Amino acid sequence: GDWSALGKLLDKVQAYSTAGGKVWLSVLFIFRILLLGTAVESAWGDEQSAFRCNTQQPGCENVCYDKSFPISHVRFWVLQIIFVSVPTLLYLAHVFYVMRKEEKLNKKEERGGLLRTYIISILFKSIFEVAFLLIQWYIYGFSLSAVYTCKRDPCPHQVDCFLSRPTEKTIFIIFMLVVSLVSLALNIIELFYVFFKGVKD
Amino acid sequence: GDWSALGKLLDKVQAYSTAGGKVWLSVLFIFRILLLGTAVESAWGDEQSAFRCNTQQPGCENVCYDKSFPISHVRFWVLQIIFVSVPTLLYLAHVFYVMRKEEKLNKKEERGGLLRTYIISILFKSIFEVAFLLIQWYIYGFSLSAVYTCKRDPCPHQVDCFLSRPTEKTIFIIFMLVVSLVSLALNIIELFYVFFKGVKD
Amino acid sequence: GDWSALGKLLDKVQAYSTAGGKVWLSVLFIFRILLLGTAVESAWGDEQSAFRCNTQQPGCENVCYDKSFPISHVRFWVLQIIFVSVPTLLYLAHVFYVMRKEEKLNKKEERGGLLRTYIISILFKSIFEVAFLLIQWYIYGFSLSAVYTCKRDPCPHQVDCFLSRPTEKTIFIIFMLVVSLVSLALNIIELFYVFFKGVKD
Amino acid sequence: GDWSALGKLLDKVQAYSTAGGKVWLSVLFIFRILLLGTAVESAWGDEQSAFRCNTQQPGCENVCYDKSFPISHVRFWVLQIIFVSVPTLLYLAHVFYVMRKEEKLNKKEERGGLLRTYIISILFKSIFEVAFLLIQWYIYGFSLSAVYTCKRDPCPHQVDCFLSRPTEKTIFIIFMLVVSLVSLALNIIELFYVFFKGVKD
Amino acid sequence: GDWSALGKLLDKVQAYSTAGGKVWLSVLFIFRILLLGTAVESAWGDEQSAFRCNTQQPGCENVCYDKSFPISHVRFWVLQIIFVSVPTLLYLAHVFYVMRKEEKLNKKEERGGLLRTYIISILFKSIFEVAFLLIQWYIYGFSLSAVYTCKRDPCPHQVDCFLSRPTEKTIFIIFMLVVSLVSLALNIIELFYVFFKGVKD
Amino acid sequence: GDWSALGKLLDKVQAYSTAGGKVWLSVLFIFRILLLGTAVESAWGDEQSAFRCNTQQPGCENVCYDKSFPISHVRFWVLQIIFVSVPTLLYLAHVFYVMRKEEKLNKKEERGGLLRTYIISILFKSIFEVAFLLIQWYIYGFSLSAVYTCKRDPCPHQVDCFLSRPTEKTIFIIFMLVVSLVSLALNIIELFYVFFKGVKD
Ligand SMILES: CC(C)CCC[C@@H](C)[C@H]1CC[C@H]2[C@@H]3CC=C4C[C@@H](OC(=O)CCC(=O)O)CC[C@]4(C)[C@H]3CC[C@]12C
Ligand SMILES: CC(C)CCC[C@@H](C)[C@H]1CC[C@H]2[C@@H]3CC=C4C[C@@H](OC(=O)CCC(=O)O)CC[C@]4(C)[C@H]3CC[C@]12C
Ligand SMILES: CC(C)CCC[C@@H](C)[C@H]1CC[C@H]2[C@@H]3CC=C4C[C@@H](OC(=O)CCC(=O)O)CC[C@]4(C)[C@H]3CC[C@]12C
Ligand SMILES: CC(C)CCC[C@@H](C)[C@H]1CC[C@H]2[C@@H]3CC=C4C[C@@H](OC(=O)CCC(=O)O)CC[C@]4(C)[C@H]3CC[C@]12C
Ligand SMILES: CC(C)CCC[C@@H](C)[C@H]1CC[C@H]2[C@@H]3CC=C4C[C@@H](OC(=O)CCC(=O)O)CC[C@]4(C)[C@H]3CC[C@]12C
Ligand SMILES: CCCCCCCCCCCCCC
Ligand SMILES: CCCCCCCCCCCCCC
Ligand SMILES: CCCCCCCCCCCCCC
Ligand SMILES: CCCCCCCCCCCCCC
Ligand SMILES: CCCCCCCCCCCCCC
Ligand SMILES: CCCCCCCCCCCCCC
Repeated sequence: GDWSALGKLLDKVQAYSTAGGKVWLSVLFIFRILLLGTAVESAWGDEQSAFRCNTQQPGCENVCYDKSFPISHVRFWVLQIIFVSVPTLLYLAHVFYVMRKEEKLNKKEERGGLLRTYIISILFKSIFEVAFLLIQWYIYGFSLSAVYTCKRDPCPHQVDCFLSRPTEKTIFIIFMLVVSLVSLALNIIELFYVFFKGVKD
Repeated sequence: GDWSALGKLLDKVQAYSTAGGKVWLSVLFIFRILLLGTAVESAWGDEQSAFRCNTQQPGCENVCYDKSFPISHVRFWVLQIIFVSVPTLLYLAHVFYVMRKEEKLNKKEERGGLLRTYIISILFKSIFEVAFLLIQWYIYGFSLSAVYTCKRDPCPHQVDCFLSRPTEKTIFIIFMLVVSLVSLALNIIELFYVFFKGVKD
Repeated sequence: GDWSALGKLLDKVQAYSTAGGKVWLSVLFIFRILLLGTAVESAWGDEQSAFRCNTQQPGCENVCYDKSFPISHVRFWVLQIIFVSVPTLLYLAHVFYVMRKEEKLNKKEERGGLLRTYIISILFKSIFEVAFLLIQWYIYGFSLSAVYTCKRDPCPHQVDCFLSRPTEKTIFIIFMLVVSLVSLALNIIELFYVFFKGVKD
Repeated sequence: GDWSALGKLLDKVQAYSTAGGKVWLSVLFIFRILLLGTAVESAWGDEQSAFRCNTQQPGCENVCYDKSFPISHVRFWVLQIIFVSVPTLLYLAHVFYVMRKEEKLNKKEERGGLLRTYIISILFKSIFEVAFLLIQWYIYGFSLSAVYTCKRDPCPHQVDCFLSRPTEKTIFIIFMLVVSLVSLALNIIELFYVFFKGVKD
Repeated sequence: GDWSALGKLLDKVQAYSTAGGKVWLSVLFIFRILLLGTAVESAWGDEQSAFRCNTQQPGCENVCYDKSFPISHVRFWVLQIIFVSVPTLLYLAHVFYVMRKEEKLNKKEERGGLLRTYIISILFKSIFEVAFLLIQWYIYGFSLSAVYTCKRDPCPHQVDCFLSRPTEKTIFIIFMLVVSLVSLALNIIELFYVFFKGVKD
Repeated sequence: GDWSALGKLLDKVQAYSTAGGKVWLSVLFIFRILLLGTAVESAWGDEQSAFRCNTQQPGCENVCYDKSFPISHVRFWVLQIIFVSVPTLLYLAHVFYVMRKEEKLNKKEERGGLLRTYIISILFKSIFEVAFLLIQWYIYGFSLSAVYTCKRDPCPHQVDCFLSRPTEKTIFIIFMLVVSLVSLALNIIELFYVFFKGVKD
């Protein structure tokens, strides 16, 4: 039995968090990863192979697909989740090393230090979430249409192209938007709780 | 040997459940996941590649497939199982944190609190199951036909399209319906048992 | 070292079984799963992609393949093995919970109960095996021919279609039949042994 | 530290084996599995997709491929290795249960039994190896030619077909033959050793 | 519980490193591997299958693709990360063996040795990073264009070819460049810290 | 904590090896396996599917590809590494069994034996490496050209065929050659060290 120090680490990491935030946020993270890995990823498999355009011009399909989709939704979401997750990993590593140093100090010699970093990490999580949402809104919006109009060389004049599985992708896009909004709300709630408990001194 | 606290956690989680519900429900969950992962998923692999329509119009197959299948059955079932499973995970996390707090209290100082949450979780499981069943009934029904009639642009007039493996998919749809009904019945039985043991005080 | 309770569980599960049945049945289960997972599954990979028919009618291949194979052999066998395996898992869970309850009783306070369930589980294993064998015999038989005659709309008149790897699939079908028969015989032997030891009182 | 009983089990399993047989046979088994899993399996991937025949007759390629290859070499070898391996697993299970029973006896109450089964297992290993070698020799031989002549309906007269990667497959076939011969020789040596140590009493 | 010597090893490995370098560099390594494995690798899947050229000359596409891409970006990055990682593994092995030898010495008999190797390893990490960046700049630059002009035999005169997913690949190239620059900066900072603490004696 | 006997085994295995050989050779093995598994294997995926020839003769591509590549480079390298690795596994097994026997002897009864086998194993490692290098030099050389000339039936006269990714494969071939040479040099150094320490007695 060697799982005790893990309990101590967990307790020290979540010193300033609310009772409900732990459960809700962790389960949301698990839900996010499972949804992205099982169902979402497979629906984008034939994103380019099933993409078709009405033309005989060689090379037009390539450029029209590139123009329609500068970056895939799934890879964008992977980047988003990695960026939202990195700060917590940094905080965990910092806490681990601090605990080791404190053990050294208090063995050989028989607020603000960690609160500030925690606040910064939460702020950066929220900032990254908002930035990714804004970028997605600017680039794509939150829906996909069946027919796309392409006006890029070497295609002559304008051509019509047809997407793959637009409705299913729209449904999943809405799901991901809802998940992101919930996560942002929870993080904002945590920030307000910490600041409102700090005011009373 | 460090598996004792796991036994305590398991005992405290299942305080209010019946003797048979544990076994039947857990085995049903295992059966559900195995069936979805091994046999069901592979049968839908060529759902769009083997989909064909009788026409020379470019883009008609894409739109007709999109209209026929707004969302795949397998991904719908994955969403259903995740939604049905989340509440139990939330309850487990809550119980774990409560047990840690109680250990702190009863070490340093040498009904209704948890019953309500358990009842709420069971109710939400049943609610999600019923909602998913109703949505599936409204959208698809519980069978698939070999020939589909498509009347969507840019297809001219109406066209005929042909599905892949309709009979096998019908069989698996019936299987999944039966499994869902059994799960709903077991949850309702658990609710009735708890309420009937609460009446006698 | 924390593997003792596992030994106790194993001993209590196999109280009423014969000496040889354990080894033979467990090794048969391992053989079944390995054979199904390694060699059998790969041979059915191109079951529909390599299926061909002599015709120019669009949609005829889809319907003819659907008629020829209402359900794939591999998925049928997966269903069979899952159904044959579930009762033992149920019995194991029941025994585990009973043992925990008995430990509680005999710690705090310092035939027929389990025999009946064991008999029922063995009976249901045999029943499922026989039912699956009968269904397979009725639907397919125990061989596959190279040429198939199709008389389904929209195909005009009758058409000829050609299967993929008929001889190899026939060989594997015979193998699976032999395995199923051996398993059924072993289960029947166990039933006879228990009933013949119960007669002498 | 709970690895002691494993050492006892290993010692009791290999009571009657020679000093060198252990190492050589175990390393040969590891070599066999690695070779089959890493290099051999990938070389047969496009066995049917790259198979081609000179004809316009629909369905001729299917039947000609089926006639040329009643069963794939890789799946045949998988069956061979499973059959050669099962007896040792049976013997291990028997020894495990016997050891548990003996522990019970010698705790509560503070040659020929196992030798015969070991001899039978070794004999069956050798028998299966020889049978598989004979079957392979009768069906295929130990080489593959680039051009195959097909005289099966519905192909008219005779047609020429061309295999994929014949030389590489020939090389691997020779490798597998050598491995099988070495294994058979080692098993025969073990049999002779046991019988020659039994003669002196 | 047998995780203590691992703690000692970790402490002795990071004797001369700064407090922040540990966390930042380790998290950067994890980020690098995750990004390369999840999102980046899949975007290059159809790098050659979707590559197209405007010509009827057989063999022109092969040679034009070979000329355009002497080596794939993903495999280049895999080589880069392996080369950047090997020195730390060498240092860890050296430290492990030195610790074992010191344990022998100090049990049986009841700066510069390791600092130099650490400095050399850090220097080589930075050197490899810079070399790979320079090679990539010389060969490809840091962007990809949609249209490529090919003037290689047997293609007649010059031909136009079209890439797959140029914009997404450009985005990921920029990401990887930023990551490499950050890693180089951190290593240089570590070198300066060690040399500036060595000056004061 | 049960990792002590592993330390003893490691110490006894490396009794006669030099201080640096351990680290360098082990890291080289890890580098070899990682390089072969991650980057090299994927570059040969479309070795036959992207192989093309200028002709209308059916069957010519098959025979020309077979003649050009009697065996794939990746599978050749897998065979090489397995052959180079087997002797060390044999030596480890022998040492393990010898240690068990010595424990028996020295518990119940409260150079040349192993040196010779170690020398033989090292010699065989070097021999296999040299043999594989010579075979590769004789068959292929150490580069690949873009255009191949084929003069095999049923192709008429001579035909031109075009390879896939020749430059990248050439680069990786050079890398593997360098790795093999380094490994051979290290093994020769170990042999010279042991023989030069044996001369002084
Ligand atoms: C082993 C390596 C290569 C990958 C797996 C390690 C990390 C990437 C994992 C381990 C624990 C995970 C965390 C577990 C749960 C949370 C929930 C959530 O964070 C919080 O709940 C913070 C507030 C709180 O916990 O009280 C956001 C994701 C996060 C940080 C996870 C992010 C990813 C983490 C750091
Ligand atoms: C490790 C993480 C990333 C994924 C795996 C963890 C959970 C998703 C698993 C662990 C235990 C599972 C549960 C085990 C068994 C049950 C049976 C069933 O629930 C009940 O039986 C509730 C009533 C009772 O147990 O008495 C419904 C599924 C559920 C909750 C499972 C849902 C999924 C759970 C929570
Ligand atoms: C971890 C979960 C998600 C999947 C793996 C757990 C079960 C599906 C496994 C564990 C042990 C297995 C059993 C091990 C061996 C047997 C042999 C055989 O049953 C018997 O031999 C019963 C009679 C006897 O054992 O004496 C039939 C399969 C069965 C029950 C297996 C069925 C599948 C079981 C229950
Ligand atoms: C099990 C084998 C087959 C593969 C996995 C083992 C190694 C390849 C791993 C184990 C730990 C890893 C290291 C963990 C973290 C670091 C962070 C970073 O190095 C440092 O931070 C050095 C400075 C410091 O740690 O203070 C660069 C990658 C590196 C060395 C990693 C490189 C890859 C390592 C050596
Ligand atoms: C678990 C099984 C199925 C596969 C994995 C086990 C073996 C194939 C591994 C375990 C340790 C490995 C060895 C670890 C390191 C070395 C380095 C190198 O050998 C030496 O360094 C010998 C000289 C020395 O170590 O001092 C060549 C590869 C070799 C023997 C490896 C070959 C493959 C080995 C034997
Ligand atoms: C008993 C719990 C079962 C969990 C099922 C997990 C399925 C595997 C999904 C792996 C891909 C998603 C994570 C990247
Ligand atoms: C001994 C028990 C064997 C269990 C077989 C499991 C097969 C692997 C299936 C993995 C996919 C389904 C879960 C997502
Ligand atoms: C040392 C034993 C090796 C076992 C080989 C297992 C091969 C992996 C097969 C996985 C698929 C079959 C189970 C679903
Ligand atoms: C350190 C040892 C590495 C072992 C490499 C194993 C490669 C994985 C091969 C898995 C397929 C073959 C077994 C079925
Ligand atoms: C709970 C943490 C989940 C981690 C997700 C990892 C996904 C698997 C990615 C594997 C490929 C990248 C490493 C090579
Ligand atoms: C933390 C270390 C990560 C190691 C990455 C390994 C990637 C998986 C590669 C597996 C194929 C190569 C071995 C056969």
